[PDB]
Amino acid sequence: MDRLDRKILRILQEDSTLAVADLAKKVGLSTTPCWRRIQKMEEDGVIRRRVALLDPVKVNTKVTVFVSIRTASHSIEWLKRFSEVVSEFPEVVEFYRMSGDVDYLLRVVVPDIAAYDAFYKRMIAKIEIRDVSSAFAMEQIKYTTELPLDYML
Amino acid sequence: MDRLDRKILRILQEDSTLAVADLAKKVGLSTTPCWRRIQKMEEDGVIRRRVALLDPVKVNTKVTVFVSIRTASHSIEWLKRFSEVVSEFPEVVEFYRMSGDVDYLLRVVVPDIAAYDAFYKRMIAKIEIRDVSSAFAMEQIKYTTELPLDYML
Amino acid sequence: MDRLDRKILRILQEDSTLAVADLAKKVGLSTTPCWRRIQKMEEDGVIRRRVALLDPVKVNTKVTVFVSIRTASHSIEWLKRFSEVVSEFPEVVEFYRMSGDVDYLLRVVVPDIAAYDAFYKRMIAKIEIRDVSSAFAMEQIKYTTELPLDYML
Amino acid sequence: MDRLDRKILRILQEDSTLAVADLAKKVGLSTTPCWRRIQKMEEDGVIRRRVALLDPVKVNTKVTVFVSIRTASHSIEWLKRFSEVVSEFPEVVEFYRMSGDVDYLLRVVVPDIAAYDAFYKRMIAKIEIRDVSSAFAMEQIKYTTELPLDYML
Amino acid sequence: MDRLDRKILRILQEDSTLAVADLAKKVGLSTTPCWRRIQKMEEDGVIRRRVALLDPVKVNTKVTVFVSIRTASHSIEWLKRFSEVVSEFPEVVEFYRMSGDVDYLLRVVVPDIAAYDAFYKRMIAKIEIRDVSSAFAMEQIKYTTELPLDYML
Amino acid sequence: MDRLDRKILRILQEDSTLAVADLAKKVGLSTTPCWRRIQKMEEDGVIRRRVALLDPVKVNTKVTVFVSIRTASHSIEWLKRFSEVVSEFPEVVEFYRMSGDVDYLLRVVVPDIAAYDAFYKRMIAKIEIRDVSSAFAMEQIKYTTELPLDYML
Amino acid sequence: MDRLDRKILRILQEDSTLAVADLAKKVGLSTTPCWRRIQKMEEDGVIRRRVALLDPVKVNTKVTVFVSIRTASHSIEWLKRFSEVVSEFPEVVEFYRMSGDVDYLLRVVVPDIAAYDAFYKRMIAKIEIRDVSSAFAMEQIKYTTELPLDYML
Amino acid sequence: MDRLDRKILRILQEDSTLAVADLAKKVGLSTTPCWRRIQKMEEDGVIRRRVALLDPVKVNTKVTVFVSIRTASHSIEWLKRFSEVVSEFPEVVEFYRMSGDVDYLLRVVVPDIAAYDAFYKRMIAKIEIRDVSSAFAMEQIKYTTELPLDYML
Ligand SMILES: [Ca+2]
Ligand SMILES: [Ca+2]
Ligand SMILES: [Ca+2]
Ligand SMILES: [Ca+2]
Ligand SMILES: [Ca+2]
Ligand SMILES: [Ca+2]
Ligand SMILES: [Ca+2]
Ligand SMILES: [Ca+2]
Ligand SMILES: [Cl-]
Ligand SMILES: [Cl-]
Ligand SMILES: [Cl-]
Ligand SMILES: [Cl-]
Ligand SMILES: [Cl-]
Ligand SMILES: [Cl-]
Ligand SMILES: [Cl-]
Ligand SMILES: [Cl-]
Ligand SMILES: [Cl-]
Ligand SMILES: [Cl-]
Ligand SMILES: [Cl-]
Ligand SMILES: [Cl-]
Ligand SMILES: [Cl-]
Ligand SMILES: [Cl-]
Ligand SMILES: [Cl-]
Ligand SMILES: [Cl-]
Ligand SMILES: [Cl-]
Ligand SMILES: [Cl-]
Ligand SMILES: [Cl-]
Ligand SMILES: [Cl-]
Ligand SMILES: [Cl-]
Ligand SMILES: [Cl-]
Ligand SMILES: [Cl-]
Ligand SMILES: [Cl-]
Ligand SMILES: [Cl-]
Ligand SMILES: [Cl-]
Ligand SMILES: [Cl-]
Ligand SMILES: [Cl-]
Ligand SMILES: [Cl-]
Ligand SMILES: [Cl-]
Ligand SMILES: [Cl-]
Ligand SMILES: [Cl-]
Repeated sequence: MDRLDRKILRILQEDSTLAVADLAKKVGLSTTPCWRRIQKMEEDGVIRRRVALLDPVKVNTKVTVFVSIRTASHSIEWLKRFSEVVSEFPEVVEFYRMSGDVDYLLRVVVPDIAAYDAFYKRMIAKIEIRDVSSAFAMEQIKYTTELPLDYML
Repeated sequence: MDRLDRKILRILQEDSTLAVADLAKKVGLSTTPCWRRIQKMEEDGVIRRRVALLDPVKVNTKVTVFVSIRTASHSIEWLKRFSEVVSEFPEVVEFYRMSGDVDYLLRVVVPDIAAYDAFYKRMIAKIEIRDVSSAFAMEQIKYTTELPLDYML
Repeated sequence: MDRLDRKILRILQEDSTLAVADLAKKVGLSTTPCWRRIQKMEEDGVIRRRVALLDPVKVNTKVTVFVSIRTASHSIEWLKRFSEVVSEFPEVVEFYRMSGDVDYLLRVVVPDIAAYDAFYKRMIAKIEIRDVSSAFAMEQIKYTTELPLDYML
Repeated sequence: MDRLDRKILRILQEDSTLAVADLAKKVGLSTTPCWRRIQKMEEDGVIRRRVALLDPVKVNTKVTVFVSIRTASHSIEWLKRFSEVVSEFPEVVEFYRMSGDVDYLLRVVVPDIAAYDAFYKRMIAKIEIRDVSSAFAMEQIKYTTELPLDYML
Repeated sequence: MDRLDRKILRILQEDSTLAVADLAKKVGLSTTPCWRRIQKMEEDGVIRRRVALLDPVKVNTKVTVFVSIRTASHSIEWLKRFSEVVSEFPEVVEFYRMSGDVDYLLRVVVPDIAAYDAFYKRMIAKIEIRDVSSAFAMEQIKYTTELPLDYML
Repeated sequence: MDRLDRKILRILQEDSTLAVADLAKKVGLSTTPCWRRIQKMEEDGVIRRRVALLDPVKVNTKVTVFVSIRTASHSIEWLKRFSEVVSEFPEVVEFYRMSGDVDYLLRVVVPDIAAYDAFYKRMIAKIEIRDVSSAFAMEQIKYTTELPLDYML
Repeated sequence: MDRLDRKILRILQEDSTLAVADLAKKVGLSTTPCWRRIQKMEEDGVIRRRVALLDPVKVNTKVTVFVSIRTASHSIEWLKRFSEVVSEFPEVVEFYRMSGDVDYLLRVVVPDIAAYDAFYKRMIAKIEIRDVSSAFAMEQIKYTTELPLDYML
Repeated sequence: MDRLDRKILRILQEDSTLAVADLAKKVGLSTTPCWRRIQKMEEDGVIRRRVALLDPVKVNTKVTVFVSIRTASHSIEWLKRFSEVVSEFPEVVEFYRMSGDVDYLLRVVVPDIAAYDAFYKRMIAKIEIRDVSSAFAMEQIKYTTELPLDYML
């Protein structure tokens, strides 16, 4: 909405644990107006939720695999059911319908190659797909849930 | 650590706003032991942080671009500086060193093609790269920050 | 036909608004012979039509997408109907049957990625196609309707 | 601007030869208001120009080649000069800076393969380019200079 | 067979018009032994035939197209009939069953792109093929019917 | 030139061994006019030469390899010298400057993979080339030196 | 198991012909404890077998071909039978289910291209496969059956 | 050499542990002639060595990676040193100079993705390579050191 909302969101995306009175002080605001701004943004759905982010090394999901899918020609309903069943897998953490050479791109997290192999077998039992090409990440250099706020309007 | 820690984490990854006494009740625990478990997991870094997640449509970052990079042969220090300068861009929300045909995979968020074009010009002024191939997402079907907890050990 | 016809066409391809008497003077001709040359070229179909060209930024069609299609094996009649239904789309501004890896190449104009996504859904409801690979233009550096006239014979 | 402007433009893109009084009647308007609308659209640059379109078979430019270019890493000024020198070629009728695997896409028109070969030699004397991949069209199924007007706003 | 046979063949592959007595002198042989060597090589089929070679520019077949074919899975009999019907086309001057990404490679000669287009339509009416990718030669730098004779044994 | 010349050429491309009097009878001509037609076609270079064609299995050159080359950017003189040195190799029986993904296509004949390996080492000592991709033929289904004569004009 | 087991295995992987008393001396052990360690490793299956390794040049299997296979979508049982029938071929010396663009990778040994061609025909009679791409090795630079022992644990 | 040598080798490739007297009985031979045949084959190098084969799961090298390398143009000596330094790595168990799109193919064994990542860093410190594309095996379906003996001659 305005520049003060942006200052609030910039901190909230980094850390939602601050007492609302300490966030207020960090953004140059009294407590009530700060709280009221946050409430409006929650109601409007700008802030969609607040979550704990876990360490993938510590919950044993340290490998990222990017799975590239090509589909055959299919009805709007088949695509709706294909994307519902891929979405149910807890290991599929991101799922995109792409343009370009590939139809869908998934990001999958698992502890190791063998865990990936067994995930893939469960996936492929439930769907049918012309071509799957999996690519394993060697390192996660950056992963953030912070959006760029320079474009807000 | 144990199965009760998993029940706690499963809720925390979905919603970190609950009062600790209400989370306790949802996991079958008294309040203090629940709190003490959460504290241990924070100290140990299993829980790395708690954050607000924003709606990309509402902060004007609705387009996702997957940028595939190939590099020339370079020193361990060049790769260290290349990955530091790509990491600074607020639009680069995910950044992986890959195995396979592509050296690096970025996920970039922007409002539109023109915003992507201008991001790309800023990136390429700061780095040098044999080949960049960008692919635009048509739809984000799933995006979650919840890790699968079935592998915890 | 001859070199004076070429001088006439070179101007007409740039600007068809000139009074025929001013075009005559610009090509070194009296008015009637100039007019008579233009008439012959219209009758013969060398000049096929005269049109207004609009600014794509101002009519909200600023994104160009090049859509690469591969088809299955099909009858001469299926190809005739496939190309008739793709041709009806007002967004398909150019459409070629190609040689090489790709069977067909389309140029599509739309305001944005979302408009492209919805165009693609309408297209794909009406046709069936093994593989579509879309590539978005970052910039239109040159677009002219002027043909090279150095080869005329 | 409004729906009557759209009706005017829809005809103008098809045929700019009509007397303004006959266009008026076709769009449900008196002559002066029709003329005044057209003038505004010219002044504003919505209508950028009016041109004769020629028959490529009759001016001996019947072959279309789509030329895909990849460049090395280069300064913003090199790209500015590269695109100025490619733009000067009368055979390069369309020229795009692309996203995806290819850096630039050209559409080139010539009478035959040999004319293409000689064009290519002239181009490559003047520029330096990692990779050029040319693809010849077998047929031009549709070519229009009419933009879709459904998106106007 | 021996080194004198090789000297004979080296000339015969270049020019079969010489009187047998002049070939004899050029290879250091009397006429009868030279003739008798040539006869043996014809009978044994080392020399398979003698032919006129024509100038492709002068018989209006100046364009070479290399056609890469991929087939579906098929019976040994389907492949036998597919290769018999492709072989009948007078424009298919060379035809290979390949290893690697492509199943078959053809060399086709025609006067121009349009002649190629019409050849392709006739071919594809008679066969069914997953993928055809045609590539046009810009120049024939070397074409010889002379085999290397350094390996003879 | 005319249809009788075509009848003559159709036989000559198959077999140049016939006495001119027997060819005459096969084409419906007296001997002298037949001879005179053949002479004209030789003088004009329509018939470029007459050669013995040998059996590749019998001269120990039974393997065909198609070698795909990509070059860097180079002067018109470098390309002239590159193509002169590749042309000298007796194993390079066909050599084309291509359009498309590949810059040059060679057809190479050798007895076996090891002979190919040693040819490749000699070639690469003498030239420098970004990318060579070799593909081995499994079978030569058709190889003819007969051009299609349906296009003659 | 421990570092002395590693010293034993490092020699055994190189040469299993030594009398157990000479191996003992080479690893710093008395004979019985050395023997007892070897027995334990056989019983546990760390040592799976001892074999003669033959020279491929001397048994006429000097060509290596890497065969890349893509399959259609198939049941867990079809994949089980496909992999059983490919496994029976004595020429298929290594066989992997891959991730990435290719579904399976085989290493095949034969004397020559023709032997490969005939192997391929036998394979393809028994299985059905969307795409096979074969690549021939020019040289075997290293081939060892020794595993790296630095990771043992 | 002969069919009895083949019977001996067929067993030796499977199991070299048999007492020579028991192998003799299995091949239909008295002991001395069997021994003498084996000695000849060792002296001639048909049998190159006898080795223990270990279980990759039990020595913690359970992941196979196929590493595809492309090199720049280089001297015969650079290629000699490149292949010597890649050969020294104990994890590179197979190493081939290839024909086709890829210059070299390696088979690498490691316990996991992280071990592969660290191997790759050591390799790339010691060599310079245009392009490396790694592909991870999901399963080793067959791995044998037995050559096909049907081609022996
Ligand atoms: Ca796959
Ligand atoms: Ca690009
Ligand atoms: Ca697509
Ligand atoms: Ca090219
Ligand atoms: Ca095609
Ligand atoms: Ca190569
Ligand atoms: Ca193949
Ligand atoms: Ca790589
Ligand atoms: Cl949400
Ligand atoms: Cl919330
Ligand atoms: Cl697409
Ligand atoms: Cl929170
Ligand atoms: Cl963190
Ligand atoms: Cl926290
Ligand atoms: Cl890699
Ligand atoms: Cl957009
Ligand atoms: Cl006009
Ligand atoms: Cl028209
Ligand atoms: Cl007109
Ligand atoms: Cl084609
Ligand atoms: Cl303009
Ligand atoms: Cl105008
Ligand atoms: Cl890009
Ligand atoms: Cl042409
Ligand atoms: Cl023959
Ligand atoms: Cl003959
Ligand atoms: Cl193959
Ligand atoms: Cl002759
Ligand atoms: Cl000649
Ligand atoms: Cl001649
Ligand atoms: Cl090209
Ligand atoms: Cl071979
Ligand atoms: Cl075993
Ligand atoms: Cl054993
Ligand atoms: Cl995969
Ligand atoms: Cl042994
Ligand atoms: Cl050895
Ligand atoms: Cl031995
Ligand atoms: Cl190669
Ligand atoms: Cl792993």
